[PDB]
Amino acid sequence: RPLWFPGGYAPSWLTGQHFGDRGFDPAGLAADPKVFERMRVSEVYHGRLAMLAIVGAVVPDIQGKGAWYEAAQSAGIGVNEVAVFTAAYGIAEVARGLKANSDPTSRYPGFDPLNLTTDYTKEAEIKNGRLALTAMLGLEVQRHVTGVSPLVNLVEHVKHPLGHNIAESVMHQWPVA
Amino acid sequence: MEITTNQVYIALLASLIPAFFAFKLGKSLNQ
Amino acid sequence: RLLWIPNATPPAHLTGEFPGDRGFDPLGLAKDPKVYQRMRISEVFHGRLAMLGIVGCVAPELFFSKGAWFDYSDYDLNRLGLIALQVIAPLEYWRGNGGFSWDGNDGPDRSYPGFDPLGLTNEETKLQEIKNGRLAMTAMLGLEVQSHITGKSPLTNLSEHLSHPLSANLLTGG
Amino acid sequence: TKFPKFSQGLAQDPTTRRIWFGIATSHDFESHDGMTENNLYQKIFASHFGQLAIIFLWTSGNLFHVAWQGNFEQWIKDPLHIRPIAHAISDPHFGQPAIEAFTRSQFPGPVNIAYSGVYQWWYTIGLRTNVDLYNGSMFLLFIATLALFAGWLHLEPKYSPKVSWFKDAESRLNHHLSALFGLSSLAWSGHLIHVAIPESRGIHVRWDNFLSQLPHPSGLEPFFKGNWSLYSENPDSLTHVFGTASGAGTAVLTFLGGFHPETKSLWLTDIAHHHLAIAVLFIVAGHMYRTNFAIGHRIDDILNAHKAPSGKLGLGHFGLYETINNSLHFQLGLALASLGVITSLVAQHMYSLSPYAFLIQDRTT
Amino acid sequence: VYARMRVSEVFHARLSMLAIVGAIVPEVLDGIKLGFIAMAIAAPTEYWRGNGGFNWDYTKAAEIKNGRLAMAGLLGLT
Amino acid sequence: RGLWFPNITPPAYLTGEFPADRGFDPAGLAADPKVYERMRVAEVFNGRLAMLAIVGCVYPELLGNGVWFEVWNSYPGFDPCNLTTEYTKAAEIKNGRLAMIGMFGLEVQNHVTAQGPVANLIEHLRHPLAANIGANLAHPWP
Ligand code: CLA
Ligand SMILES: CC1=C(C#C/C(C)=C/C=C/C(C)=C\C=C/C=C(C)/C=C/C=C(C)/C=C/[C@@]23O[C@]2(C)C[C@@H](O)CC3(C)C)C(C)(C)C[C@H](O)C1
Repeated sequence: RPLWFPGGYAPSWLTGQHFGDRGFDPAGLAADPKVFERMRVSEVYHGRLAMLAIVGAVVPDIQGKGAWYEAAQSAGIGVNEVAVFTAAYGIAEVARGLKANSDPTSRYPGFDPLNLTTDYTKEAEIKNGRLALTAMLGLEVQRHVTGVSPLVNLVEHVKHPLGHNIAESVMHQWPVA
Repeated sequence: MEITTNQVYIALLASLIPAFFAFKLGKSLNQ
Repeated sequence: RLLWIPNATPPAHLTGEFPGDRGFDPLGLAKDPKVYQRMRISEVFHGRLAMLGIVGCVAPELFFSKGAWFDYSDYDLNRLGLIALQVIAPLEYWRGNGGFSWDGNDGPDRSYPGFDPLGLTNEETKLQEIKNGRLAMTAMLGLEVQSHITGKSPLTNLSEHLSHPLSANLLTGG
Repeated sequence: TKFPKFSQGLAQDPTTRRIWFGIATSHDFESHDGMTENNLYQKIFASHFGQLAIIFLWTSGNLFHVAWQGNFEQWIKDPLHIRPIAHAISDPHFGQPAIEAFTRSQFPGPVNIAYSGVYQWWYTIGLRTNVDLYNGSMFLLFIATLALFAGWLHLEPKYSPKVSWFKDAESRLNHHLSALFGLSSLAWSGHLIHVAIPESRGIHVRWDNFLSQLPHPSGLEPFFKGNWSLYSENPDSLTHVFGTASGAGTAVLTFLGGFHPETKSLWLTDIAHHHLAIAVLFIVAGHMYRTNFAIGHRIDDILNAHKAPSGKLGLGHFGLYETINNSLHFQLGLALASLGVITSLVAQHMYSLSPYAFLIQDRTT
Repeated sequence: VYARMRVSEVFHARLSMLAIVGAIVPEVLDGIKLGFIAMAIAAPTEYWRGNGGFNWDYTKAAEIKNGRLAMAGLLGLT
Repeated sequence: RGLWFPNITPPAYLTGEFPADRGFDPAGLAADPKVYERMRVAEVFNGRLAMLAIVGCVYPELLGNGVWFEVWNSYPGFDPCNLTTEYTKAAEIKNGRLAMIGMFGLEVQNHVTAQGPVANLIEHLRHPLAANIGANLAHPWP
């Protein structure tokens, strides 16, 4: 069993059936079996949404329309505009949330025009999701500690790796932005 | 005068058509 | 069995046999074999007209430096209408009839009358006709609605959406 | 493993030889496993369509990149003093000095100066704006598409030709000599008389006015009466500026010889007469072999007749027709020899009798 | 042949009737504005007339004889 | 046998035995073979006369002597080398029918356009989208 940490200890509730089981739950948050299925739904959801986010945080900063934290106010989008979007998104959300957490369609609604559903693709979805979820966490924290755009952060680190890293950055008063 | 960004877009999307036909002809020639 | 939406119930009248069936009839207008047959004719015929229509709208302006398709201030519609109806009358009749005889049923299929010099008729080409037809019908609806909302030519609409994608939408008018 | 699937011998090899020898034998169709004559001719015919499409896409890309990133219209204002541009450079590896070094024209960035002579050729045959170029680019993309579709189609079993169709020499020679060579030459004469020569004399003629705009003041009446000389009457003067009407003429078909004094290129009306005269020869040539109408020569009969009575050539050209008709390598050898000679001809003739405007002044091209 | 010949002769008759009668009455008392709406009204009816519906013996000679007079009367009237 | 329409069932009397029969008679004339014989005489004659007229209507205008509508101010045996095969027989039929539709053409065009048939061709070739049937009839026609 491939696990998240070396030594060979998995929780009992995490058996190795579901996609992405790496024996990782040291806080026992999926010990109860009914909560597990909801969480299995929301991991994929959070994952897909972050995937979209992370691609949407880089592409308009490449194109030179400002960084992601200064991209709302740079093209308008106030709190009323997020309210109208949130009302519009609600319809699809309640359509999603009318079904149970035990139905496989609650994660996998079947919209597959290319017919690329295998098991390899489900694990690949979950892995790219968790990578994008940590990447969003990274974006937010970097935003506050360094106070510049993420592409700037990457470019400084590639050009001057000792110069600009977490160690340098965290030795100044960091909540700056 | 200067070719516009719109005319670049139309050129690209048009070019997708012989890409598909290329794929078709390739597959056919490959037994 | 292909479906118009994922995780759907194909209704029992639609069987998977006739070209273009993707299990879509929520109002149920094709229960009888005969009314389905007639609506099939009407679908293909609406399709073929729409395809001629969408070409006939785009191509003059794009290739022959004409104006928008909804600028009818060049001609008197009544004169063209009278001429057109005189010309179209025997054609649409002979189609409906089935032939030149009075009790016309003299061979042709009434949807697929066999006007193919090149010999290209099969199920695949039939499905291609239906799919191009449905797309062209959708497009022609778009042309009409766009005409009444923007008041601008369809190519102009495409140019303004391409130039400024965030502000020339249906959600901002254009 | 699996690759290459056309050779089991290679596909059993357990070494890296399999990969290399798989790539190097892929187009040698005769040596493929279980190859028949039918299948051989049909894969050749399709690949030929594929080559055509690649050539039309290449041209389409030259037109596109010059219309989008070049300076064709500026060059047209001052041909002898502006350098033509091929495309832009987008190399992340460059430094700021290299960016400043390769930045030449009014384009915002580093470019490559073009040395292929396409600017001179496009300007001579009548194109004048980046929209012209762009529309040409789009047309050629469409012709590519047609070729690729034809390739696929003629690979289908209903349209796959039989070997007898491939071995019909007399018909091919008639069609290729009368139409491909002949009618395409006559068409080019039509392009020159209807579009290029006007543009050289200032008149702007395009698809939206060519059907009205008379290419000669007298129309086709001279042609049909037999007063052909009227088409040579008033040629351009030796003081003519290319592209303007200053010192311009009316003639459409001449035989002046030598070069236009400003452009230092051949006269366009001599190029139009040339294309028209050889069209007439090729069309007459293409009516020589026997197809399906009882008139014409059979090539085997010509071959079999030519034998010297002394016997110094033996049985002469007896048996050659089946030899050549059944051998693709003979045919490829004869084609490549012919093309070889013609390519040197084009090199030896284009530097000495330059046919394009302002090209001899461009020394690097 | 006679199958349709009958029905044409009937229709030509009733046509001639309305024409010859309603030629006198405006006399004794444009053609594109109203011709278009005539053909536009004639097309849904004359289809159903021909089709048989909405689908995809004295007066069997009296009106033919009076019709043939109205046909020949119009031939004079032209 | 080729037919004038696809998929139509041909009449029983029209079966391929004559030069250039394409099974076309959807009103019913040639049902009795005697009538079909006299019509065959009429069609060959009117065709030959139409083809004569076609040359006699174009060639005067081509020369430049004047326009044809302003100027008003069976197989017999005559033949050297017998090329009379079913091919050539049918060819004569075809070219005759074509030239009849031609002469139908000129006798409508003279009234619609009021110009010569050559000039009609030249003006189409000079302004296709403005000098066709759909632009001559669309506006009130002399
Ligand atoms: C056919 C030859 C050809 C060649 C050699 C090039 C070369 C180039 N193009 Mg251009 N391009 C072409 C045709 C060509 N183009 C055509 C016809 C169009 C209109 C659709 C374009 C539209 C275009 C754009 C928008 C851009 C380029 C760019 C470039 C440059 C970088 C590569 C790239 O990003 O293109 C990416 C490729 C495309 C966008 C589509 C290319 C379509 C062609 C037909 C590819 C197929 C080639 C050939 C048939 C494959 C056979 C090879 C095989 C035997 C091994 C490079 C100079 C970039 C540039 O300008 O950098 C400065 C750039 O932004 N091209
Ligand atoms: C299937 C189904 C359903 C459905 C449905 C749907 C969406 C059906 C709708 C069909 C739709 C959306 C479209 C029709 C056709 C458009 C045509 C024919 C256009 C002609 C075009 C022509 C001929 C135009 C001609 C011209 O433009 C030319 C060329 C030049 C101009 O200058 C002038 C004019 C204007 C003359 C339900 C109801 C949802 C449920 C049910 O259970 C099952």
